[PDB]
Amino acid sequence: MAKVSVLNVAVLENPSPFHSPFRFEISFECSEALADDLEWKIIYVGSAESEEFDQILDSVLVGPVPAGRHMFVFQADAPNPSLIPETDAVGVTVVLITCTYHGQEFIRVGYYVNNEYLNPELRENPPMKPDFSQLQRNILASNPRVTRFHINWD
Amino acid sequence: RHRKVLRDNIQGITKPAIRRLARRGGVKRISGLIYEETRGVLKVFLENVIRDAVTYTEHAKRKTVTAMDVVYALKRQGRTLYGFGG
Amino acid sequence: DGEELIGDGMERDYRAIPELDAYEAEGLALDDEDVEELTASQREAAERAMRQRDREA
Amino acid sequence: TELLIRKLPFQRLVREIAQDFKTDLRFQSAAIGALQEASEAYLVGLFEDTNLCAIHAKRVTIMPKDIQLARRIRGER
Repeated sequence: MAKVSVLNVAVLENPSPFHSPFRFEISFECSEALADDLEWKIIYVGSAESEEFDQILDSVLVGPVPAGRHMFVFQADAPNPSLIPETDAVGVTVVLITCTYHGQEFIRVGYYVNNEYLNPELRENPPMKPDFSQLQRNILASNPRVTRFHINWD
Repeated sequence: RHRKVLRDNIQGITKPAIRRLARRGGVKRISGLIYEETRGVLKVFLENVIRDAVTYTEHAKRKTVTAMDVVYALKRQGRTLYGFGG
Repeated sequence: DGEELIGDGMERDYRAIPELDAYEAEGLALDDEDVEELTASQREAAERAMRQRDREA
Repeated sequence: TELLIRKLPFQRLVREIAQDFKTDLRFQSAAIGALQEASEAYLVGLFEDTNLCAIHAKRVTIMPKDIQLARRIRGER
């Protein structure tokens, strides 16, 4: 069975401006020691239409991994607005934290993200070209989706 | 005048199934576009699982897909939870 | 601009239709033919075949 | 009533799809049942996400976009 399970993800500094970093406090249990690296990544879904609009904001390595319960802080810069299809910029999208071992993704933690104007005028009459300096990002942290995949450890 | 013999028409999943599924999931209202979308999604899911299942069946050198082959394929699909362990 | 799921009238979606609600025999293995399970040598072979396919794919 | 997808159309769909991968296949009835149970579970889960998704977009009407997001959140690609 799985050698690593996620205990918690704390979503910090949320809601926040669109342009502010994502900040996650990741806590996990390792039941059997891993000599090789866990690779963690944060992926922004730029568009529901296609995976081609995914942005990998950042990637971090953790290893070797002792048995026990552990925590680290994973921060990543906000996505590049220019690469987001304009119709999908405002409103709901998804951000993902994934973990990979020996090149196989064994866990995917997703959150819904609402990008909203707080300015009533903008809310009412949003510009054709979104103003990202006016968008607030609200990560829906009370509703994580944790998907596990069986992988071959060793 | 002129009586017609009927032909079996079961093809794919009709709309009420999709409404039933959506209601199970707490959905109160759907666009008409939901219908085709749901079919598409189901078709992909089934296409993947079945593929893997048949492969298991091919490795057993039998022409019959068993329950276990399916169980294994579903294990390959990934399991989604609504919160964190611990 | 959608369709209301509730649903005065929604009862129509829940009718029992035994003709449609039962599996038929066609395409099914009944009751005796090779059901023999995968073992290991065949199993892990399959999982490797599929993992490598999902590499190539 | 606990009806979701009707059994017979589901069986016919499975056989139609299986036709492409290998021919003259047979299924245990239990195999079709397991497939159906997982299919219904998967679709119902997608719909739950879809409802949440629409709830935070201030919509009462769920859209194909919602379903697509629910799939991405589970790692279909």
